[PDB]
Parts: sequence; structure tokens; C-alpha cells
Amino acid sequence: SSSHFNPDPDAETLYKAMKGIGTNEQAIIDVLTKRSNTQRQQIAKSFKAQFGKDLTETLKSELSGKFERLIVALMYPPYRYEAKELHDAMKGLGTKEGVIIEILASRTKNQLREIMKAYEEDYGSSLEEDIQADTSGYLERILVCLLQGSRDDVSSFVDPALALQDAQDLYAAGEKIRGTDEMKFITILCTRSATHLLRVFEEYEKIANKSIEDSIKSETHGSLEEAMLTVVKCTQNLHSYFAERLYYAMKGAGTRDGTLIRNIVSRSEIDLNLIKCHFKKMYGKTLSSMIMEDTSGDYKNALLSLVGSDP
Ligand SMILES: [Ca+2]
Repeated sequence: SSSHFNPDPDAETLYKAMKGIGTNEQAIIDVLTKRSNTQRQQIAKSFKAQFGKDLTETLKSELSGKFERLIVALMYPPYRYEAKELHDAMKGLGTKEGVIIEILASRTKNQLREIMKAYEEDYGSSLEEDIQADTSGYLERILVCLLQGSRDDVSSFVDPALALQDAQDLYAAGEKIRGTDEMKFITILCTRSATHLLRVFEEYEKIANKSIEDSIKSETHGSLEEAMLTVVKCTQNLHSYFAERLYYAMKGAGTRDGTLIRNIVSRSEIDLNLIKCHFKKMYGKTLSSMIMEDTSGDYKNALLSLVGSDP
């Protein structure tokens, strides 16, 4: 699709869709959900050159509700999008700790470096400093650690002696009776590579006769538990993590639309095809069927256009 692209006609379609009295929402869906993010940026530039207004600001004014949130989300470049989500998680009343955990645990070091740069450019403060001020306790420690390198950019070579020592230390940390040693869990889970951690989880099972997930579930609670389990799930299979995130955004009463939007939008050009496959395998139904059950209107139709064919 990106073999060679003139954005001008698409910009004109959007102009006609919003100009005057009445809004053609379907024409907005047909352009923005069928073009790539980079093509959208070209469309935005053409729109401003031709018509003198910023496309995103125009979209924010012309549209409302969930449909507006989704369409505007599509207009953010990668990394800047996550920076906006993280800012929104902290700037309001309360902290949306779940948003922060998801992004920090599921992104790679190099992705996080880009998100950190975008966050400082757009909001004039350091992401790490804002997290330090807005969170506390052990949650604060793991989140800061995930940003503070927490690298791997790995090999396939794991040090077997260190993997065994890490597993021994995790076991010992769980076994202390007047307070789990949370810092030992945090350091190993946040500073070791994914490949090393997979071996640690294997060794931990042999030593402890308990899965690492069940140990975390019995030894921790609340946000710290969520954060640890998220690191574990992302290490084992990232695509499966995102499927589960989407499932729980929709399961039961109501919808966590913020979570649905963010995960579909941010994964749309990376692994949404694998997420769809994993969703089917894990839950015995398609992603689209749950979206159809939980959402309505132009919002629903835009989500389904993005997801694409889902037999
Ligand atoms: Ca629901």
C-alpha cells in the first residue's frame, strides 16, 4: 500500500466530510482506518497546507465520544502516542497505574527510549521524574527500574550459574516469614533479559515446586502483583499478553474503552494479526465477536475496520 502515495485526495475527502453542516463519519472511517500511521501523517500535512487548519484539532472539534477518542488516537505517531497515554494516566484525578504498568512492561528498551524522549518534548518534564513523584512504595521501584535501562538487547546465551542463583534467590525471598523480600523479585524481574528470565522460571519450578505466577499471586497483592505478573506474561509471550488485555477490557459489565482503544491502535501495525490468532486459541471466539457485543455505532465500525477480517 505504501509503494507510492499521494495524500492530497484523502485530505480533500476528510475536508468534505467535515465542512459545512453535517458530518460524514463513514468517510472519516474509510480514510483513516484504511491508511497506515505514516500515511495519516502525510494526510495531516496535506490537510494543513490546503485548508489551513490542523487535522487532529479539527477532528477533536468535529467529533465526540468514544469515536473521537479512537480517531484521534490513530492520528498520533508511535511513541508520541504512548507518551500521551502515560501523561493522561498521571495528569488527572487519581493515577491510572494499570496504563503505566502495561506500557512500561510490554515495550522494549529501545521503544521506551523513544517514548521517554517524546514525553519530555511534548510535556516538558522527565517521565521518570513524574513517575517518581506520582507513585510510591514497591510499585514505584519496579516502574522506575523498567525505565532505568532494564535492558537485554540480548543474546541466546544464558549464564546457567547465574540463572540458578536467581531462581534460588527468588525462592528464598518468597520463603521469609515476616515479609516477602519484594526488592529481590523486583531486581531480577526488571534487570535480567527475557531469555535469562525464561530459564530462571524453569529453574524456579524445579526448586520450588510452584510456578512463578502462583508464587507472585500468593506473595503479593494489588498494583505490585499486577506489575510482576505483567512482566512475567510479557516475557513468556507478548502477543498472548495483548490478547488477554483486550479480553479483560471487554469481559463482564461495561467496557474499559481506553484499554481497548490503546491496545488495538498501538499494536495495529506490529502484531494485531497474531493477537487475533491468540485470542481465538485462548478464548474459543474471535476478537471481533466481543467487540460487536460490547461496542456500538461509529466507534464499533471504526474498531472493526481496523481489526479487519476475523473469521
Ligand atoms: Ca463488557
